[PDB]
Amino acid sequence: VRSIASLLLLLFLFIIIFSLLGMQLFGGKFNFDEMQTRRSTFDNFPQSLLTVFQILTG
Amino acid sequence: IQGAASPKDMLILVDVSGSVSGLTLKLIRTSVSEMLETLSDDDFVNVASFNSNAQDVSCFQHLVQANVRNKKVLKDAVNNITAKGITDYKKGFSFAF
Amino acid sequence: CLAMQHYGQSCLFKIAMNILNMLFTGLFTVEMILKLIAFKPKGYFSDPWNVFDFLIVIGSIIDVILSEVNPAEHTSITFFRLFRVMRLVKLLSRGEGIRTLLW
Amino acid sequence: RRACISIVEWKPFEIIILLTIFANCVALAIYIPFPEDDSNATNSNLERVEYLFLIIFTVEAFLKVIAYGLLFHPNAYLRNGWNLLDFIIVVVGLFSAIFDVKALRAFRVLRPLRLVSGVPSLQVVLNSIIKAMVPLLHIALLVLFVIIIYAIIGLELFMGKMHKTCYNQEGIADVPAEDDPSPCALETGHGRQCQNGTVCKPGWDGPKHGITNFDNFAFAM
Ligand SMILES: CCCCCCCCCCCCCCCC
Ligand SMILES: CCCCCCCCCCCCCCCC
Ligand SMILES: CCCCCCCCCCCCCCCC
Ligand SMILES: CCCCCCCCCCCCCCCC
Ligand SMILES: *[C@@H]1O[C@H](CO)[C@@H](O)[C@H](O)[C@H]1NC(C)=O
Repeated sequence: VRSIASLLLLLFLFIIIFSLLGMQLFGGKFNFDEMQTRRSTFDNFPQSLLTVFQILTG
Repeated sequence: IQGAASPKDMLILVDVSGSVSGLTLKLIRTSVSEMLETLSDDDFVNVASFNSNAQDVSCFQHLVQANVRNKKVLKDAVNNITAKGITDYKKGFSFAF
Repeated sequence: CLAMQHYGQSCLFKIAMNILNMLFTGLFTVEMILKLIAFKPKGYFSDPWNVFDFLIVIGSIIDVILSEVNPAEHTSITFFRLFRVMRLVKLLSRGEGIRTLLW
Repeated sequence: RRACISIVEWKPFEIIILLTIFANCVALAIYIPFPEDDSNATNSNLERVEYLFLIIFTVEAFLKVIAYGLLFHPNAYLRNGWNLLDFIIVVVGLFSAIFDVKALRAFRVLRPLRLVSGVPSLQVVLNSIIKAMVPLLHIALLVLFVIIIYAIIGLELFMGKMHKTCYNQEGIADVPAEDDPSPCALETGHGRQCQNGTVCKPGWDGPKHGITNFDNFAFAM
């Protein structure tokens, strides 16, 4: 466990970084005239995490 | 409408701020149009908009009787609008009142 | 040169690419002829890689010869064109770690 | 005099510095990126909090450069810290002065990467992870070459053949007839054909937004 928590903490930190970067890049720029089916968006941090997680699993 | 309500003096404070850019702006414009569709000829209207400054989308600057014609100007102005700036309810409402 | 071409290409650009195509197939034919003079066909076919080179160059020249006619105008079979790119695989052989891993 | 600053590092303020890094990491999830220049109240106080973080980080950089010297400090994992301070200074100055000035705000998302460095208990696991990366480089080059070969082959074969889609034959309005534009090819070219009441003619109906076709070489890759 004490060794497991390190790896998972590192991965959690990486996801936070690549979500906080997406916020500053695509933050609220997913507003298109088309119907807003863009559920997997970068708007707010709690959902940037879900989008980054979705990308990771691909 | 002539029966369900007395005349009105509307003042639509369309919120053209950055937070509405996209689909929501289209909904706002369509809704404003479908609302001006519900004004008779004996009840006035105007369309302000606030983005830290309460401009007027039209050339009127006061209430304009919502004829069949002034409605056209207001609808065209609404259609030709774009989001920007920072939302500021206090200024917009002060201008409206 | 292969990767350069793109949609909406200019006729002059197409001509230049055809020129470079002929030039490169000529250089590789020089490769082949120099190798043959270096040692005879029996030794030339010793390793498949040179045998692999055999079909590419002939196919490329077949492509160029086929290009002499003009089915299209700068105003059909399209199989032998891929040998030029497939010749890139030779570059993968230079690396030894990758060679051993794949083998 | 330099010793007085240096002996401060003996006093464990690195704990408060890492708590400050964590505070800044928190102070970035709350920052909502409104679409077009909009900003609620919180976004208007996070600039002040960012100024505070700037000051504390630059004070720490000054202390750890004066106590450890100009030449030696870059020769360490601290390479990023000074880099972050430089870009954050430039960003704040340019933003106050006023263009790419705003977009440059993204360089602060590296500060969480300072957290892992601060806790050397994790640098070991980072080194473990990157250590296993080196063997893959052979697979990296193999996949790169496969990508290049197949992209070039795609350029040779599907050379922008996905730009013709089925259009309405009435002709009043010229919009992709099918709600899902599916590249069709007119007869004399093997492929599908329009339904009984539409015609497949050139244009750029193409694939989704014209982002996945084989036109260029970058598009192929
Ligand atoms: C109008 C003729 C266009 C040029 C075609 C000639 C073939 C050579 C390309 C031009 C020179 C650039 C350098 C070629 C590589 C040495
Ligand atoms: C339009 C003429 C008929 C089709 C011509 C292409 C046939 C071969 C396609 C596949 C070739 C690439 C093989 C994969 C790479 C080694
Ligand atoms: C005689 C020594 C052979 C050394 C290994 C060469 C491997 C070549 C094939 C690699 C797998 C296919 C990749 C490209 C497919 C289009
Ligand atoms: C490590 C514990 C503290 C983490 C939070 C520090 C920053 C909080 C200040 C900003 C909070 C919003 C206040 C804006 C005024 C309504
Ligand atoms: C829209 O309004 C703006 C106001 O700046 C004006 O410049 C422009 O000509 C108008 N365009 C249309 C489509 O009416």
